[PDB]
Order: sequence, then C-alpha cells, then structure tokens
Amino acid sequence: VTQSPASLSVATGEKVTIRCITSTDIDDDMNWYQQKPGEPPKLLISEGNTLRPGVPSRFSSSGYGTDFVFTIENTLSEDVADYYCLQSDNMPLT
Amino acid sequence: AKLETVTLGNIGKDGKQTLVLNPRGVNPTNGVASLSQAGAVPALEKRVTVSVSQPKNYKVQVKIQNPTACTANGSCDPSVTRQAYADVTFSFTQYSTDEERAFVRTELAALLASPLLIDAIDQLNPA
Amino acid sequence: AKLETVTLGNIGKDGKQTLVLNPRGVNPTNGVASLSQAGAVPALEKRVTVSVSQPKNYKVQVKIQNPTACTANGSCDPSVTRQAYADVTFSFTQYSTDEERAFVRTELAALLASPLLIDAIDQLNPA
Amino acid sequence: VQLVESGGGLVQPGGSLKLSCAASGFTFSDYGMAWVRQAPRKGPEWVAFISNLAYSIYYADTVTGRFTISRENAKNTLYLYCARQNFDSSFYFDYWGR
Repeated sequence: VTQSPASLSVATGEKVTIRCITSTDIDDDMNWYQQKPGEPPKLLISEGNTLRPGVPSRFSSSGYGTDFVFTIENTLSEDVADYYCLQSDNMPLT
Repeated sequence: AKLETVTLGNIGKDGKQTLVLNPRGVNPTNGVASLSQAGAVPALEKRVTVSVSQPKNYKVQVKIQNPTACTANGSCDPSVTRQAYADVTFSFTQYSTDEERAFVRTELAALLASPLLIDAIDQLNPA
Repeated sequence: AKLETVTLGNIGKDGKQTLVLNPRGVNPTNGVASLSQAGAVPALEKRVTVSVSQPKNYKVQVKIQNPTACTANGSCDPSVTRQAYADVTFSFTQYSTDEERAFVRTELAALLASPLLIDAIDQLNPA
Repeated sequence: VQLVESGGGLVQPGGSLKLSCAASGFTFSDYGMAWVRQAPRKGPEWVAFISNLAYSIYYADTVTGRFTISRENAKNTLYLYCARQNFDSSFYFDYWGR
C-alpha cells in the first residue's frame, strides 16, 4: 500500500517534493522509476541511496520506514515525465 | 557433466539472498566434486560436495555444509563456532528408468518447500 | 505441526504429474511421522517419513521411498521389484538461529533443480 | 544489453495467448525476471516474479490462468512488458522490453 502526492510542475528552476508513504510496514528499500511517454521506464537511486550510473547526480531521496521524500535540484532541465514508486517486500509489491 | 559456476537465486526466508559457487576440482581418491562460495578467508566458505558412484546398485550423494563464525576477543582472526550439515543420498538400481529417477528428485525438491517442512525445520516442530 | 493432506504439484520431468499424501499416524516407539499415497494395494504406496529429534545437537531426517512393480506371469498379485530410496539428514546445534536454519533448506531445495543435478541424477553423470 | 517481447493483439474475450520474450546477451541464467504490462492509464501493474532456476514462483492476485515458465534452450521465456532483475537477489529490476 503506497501513495504519492498529486501531479505538479510549478516552475523550471526549482526543486519538487514527492512523498512516497507506505502504510503496511517499515521498509529500508523503496525504489523510483521514471516514465517518459515514448519508452518503457528506467530506474534510479533504489535501495535507498545507490544512484546507479547513467542518471545525473542532481537526483536525490531520503527516508526510512513509512516515509520517503524524493527531490532533485534547482534549475531543473526540461522534458518532465511522471515518476513512480514501489517497494521490495510483500511479494505482490505493487 | 562439465561443472560450471552454478548460481542460485532468491533463497532463504525472504527470497532476497543470492548465492554463487565456483568449482574446486575433483578429488581423485574418491570422485567427489566440490563447489564453494568465493569468500574472504577459506575457512569460512559455504561448501557443497556432490558425488555419484559406480557399482550392486547406484548411489548419489550431496553433502552441503555452511559454517558460521564470530570474532573472539582474545584473537584477531575469526574462529569457526558451528556448522549446519546436510546431505542427501539417492539410491537407485540397474533397472531404474529415467522418468522414475526424475520423479524422486522433483518430489523431494518440491516437498522441501511444503508448509510441512517449513514448520519442521525453521521451528523444529514434530508432527 | 498438525500434519494434514499435503499435496504436491507439477513434479517429475515435465511438470504434469501431481501427488497427494495422507497421514498415517505417528510411530510412538521412535517418533517418525508417515505420509502415503492412497494407492490400491498397500504394498504399492509411495511413502514419505519425517522425524525431528531431541538432544548434544538437533537432528532432522526425511526418508522418502517409491516402489515400482510389474505383474509376474506366474502369479495373479503384483510383486514389488525395486525401489528408489532417498533421505535427507539436517543437523543443527543448540545455538542455531532461525534464518541460518532456513538458509540451508532453501539452498538445498533450489539446488536440487540446478542444471548440475538434473544431469547428475537423470543421467548419472559425474563431474 | 536489451530483451524483447512478442505477442498477439486481437485476442477474443475467453481465449488465451502466449507471450514470448527473447534475451540478448545476459546468458538468461544467473538472473531472475518478471512480467509487468501497463494499462493506458497507469504504468506499474502486478508482478509474477520467476526464480533464477524456475524454483521460487509466485503470481499476483489476478491468478486465473496466466502461467509463467522459463526455458533455457533459446534463452526465451513463455507466458500464458518483459523485465529482469539485477545480479544480486532483490525485487527491483532495471532492463526492459517494448
């Protein structure tokens, strides 16, 4: 059982807070994908703070069981796309 | 036949642990092949041995053992405290068909994940 | 704990054979539970026995055996020709944790379906 | 190193299909994988995670048929998006097909 806030864009020069909140258990693992509308998605910094290469260092998240916050950077570049959150416990795992 | 780097997958109480093995030759005295995890200290290596036999009747056995260790305060090197031994011994005859041999190992392999044995091993409950 | 009708699924060389078991009591002399397939003649029953122990050190064993039979022409009743014995024997200690016990059985259960042992049992090739 | 899905597009309600998925150079052993498609309204759907060795299998809540099977003959999987996990055992996954 996960949840992300509503859709927003605000500006092209600021950060943005995305809150993945999970009401089932406490988790040390909570992953993020991004879906550009042309291709199947691509992951990023999963298992907390790994940041697998190919993604720039502007992306960031933090958190722990039942609370995760995801944010990037100011002067954020163009071509926005939606971001999805899921988990690695509880075998259906959303 | 030609033994290679066998890698397991999603094993032990959650399905979140993987395991790799590397071959460690064949003992020519008794014909026992070995496999081991590429650990740091060779005393601490999860070892898996397998040996088929020859005639009487056929015989296959697999002996798998995992040690665990903790650092004693009186020494710098880690010392082995305890193991967890296990072994299987299949015994067939000369007239055993292929299907009837495969039936046994697949029955055992699927029975080791039953709701019976996960209570009979992880909590040691009798029946 | 409370042993019930354990049913397997999709076992033996194609995944097209199922199997059911029924409990057949606990032998009070040694504490060995039994399971059997509901066959026609009780001499021809695929039997599975399981017994945990008590102390020294802990001990679990599972002994599984399948007989095959053919009708001899001199008799009307079928006669048992050969079996296929198998058994596992896990051995732990007093200080064995839960995770470290589950690691062994899941490693063995997933290693019995490796591309190593399907060649080492179904064709009896050495390594 | 990619991996590509294949399958029909005009199934009658009641019938069934067989999605195929071929590998491209990760040797198709050593590695678990999974099926997840998407609706045209929402991306991340269910998972039916296969084992590395086809041992640990589980399906999601919508299990009526929908069987996952793995065969290491032509490095393909059959099923009646096609993604795969990493080297370490986990439940995130990184490479995808169309």
